Amino acid sequence: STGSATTTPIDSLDDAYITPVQIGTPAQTLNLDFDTGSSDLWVFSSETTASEVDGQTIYTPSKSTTAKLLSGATWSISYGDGSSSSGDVYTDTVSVGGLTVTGQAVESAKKVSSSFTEDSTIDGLLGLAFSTLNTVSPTQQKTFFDNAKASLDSPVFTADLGYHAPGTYNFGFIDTTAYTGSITYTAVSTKQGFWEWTSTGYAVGSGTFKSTSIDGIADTGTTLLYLPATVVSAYWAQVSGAKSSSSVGGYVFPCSATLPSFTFGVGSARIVIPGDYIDFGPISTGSSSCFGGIQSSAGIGINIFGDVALKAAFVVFNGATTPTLGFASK
Repeated sequence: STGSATTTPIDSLDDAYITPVQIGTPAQTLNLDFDTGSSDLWVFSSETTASEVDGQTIYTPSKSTTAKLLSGATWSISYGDGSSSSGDVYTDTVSVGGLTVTGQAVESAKKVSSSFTEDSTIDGLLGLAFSTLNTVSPTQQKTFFDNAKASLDSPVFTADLGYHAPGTYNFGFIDTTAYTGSITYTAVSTKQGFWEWTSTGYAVGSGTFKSTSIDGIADTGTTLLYLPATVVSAYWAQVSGAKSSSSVGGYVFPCSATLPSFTFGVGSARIVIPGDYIDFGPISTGSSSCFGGIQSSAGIGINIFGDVALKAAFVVFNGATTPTLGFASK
């Protein structure tokens, strides 16, 4: 079997992508953030503390004829930006884009942190990293990908993220109409539980390609592209009004500038991010300063190929017993 779902940016800046998921019988449709950097499917629910719920849509397990409580199981997660949630665990039927898995662990939030409450467009998260990162205790639960792999026509999913526009997540097949050229595959290390790979180098604008290993993760759930400080310094040295701003927390530039492209290597292949993709947008409505889409990973401790990189490519997550990552231009 296969599935296909449209994913849409939550705002005009492409801060995050949401994809509708059907939970339960009859189906309750929630808009989840598909996150390749974690492995929990968690949702706002009838169990979430009422003063921490805004205008999110909630899962009510009691209204689902297929929900079963997972007795004694709890979970607890914090993310790279400090946000957090915790709760207990049901199994239920979960469908994305026509692809149905039964007995999927659906983690019911009893509490969420303030950033979650404030973001009305995100109803929860669907984690797509390796199931080693799942936070359910005492026994970890498999991700929607892992539970699906048995019935998938091929053990794969693709990310096709749009620049200011909807895109697609597909499970179980590769849509050859959706990119140009051929896909280049590169090895994944699962040692840390991420889609972790090694980029072969990079170039700024029309200058030279520098072969230097960049170990990074491909993360649909991070907005920006975070690279080592000396790589990021080399890009913005090509932008005359760009500086590092302590107050705003990164590289900013006049919204006026035309930014150079950035190229990253995947084996022998090159993926080119258009300069416009790296123009995040004004630091405030009406400002003449804009925020950069390429920032230092020095403070995070890991390089992150986030949405700014991924949306310039067609991305194949190959979840075979030895997994790989494929990149094609589109």
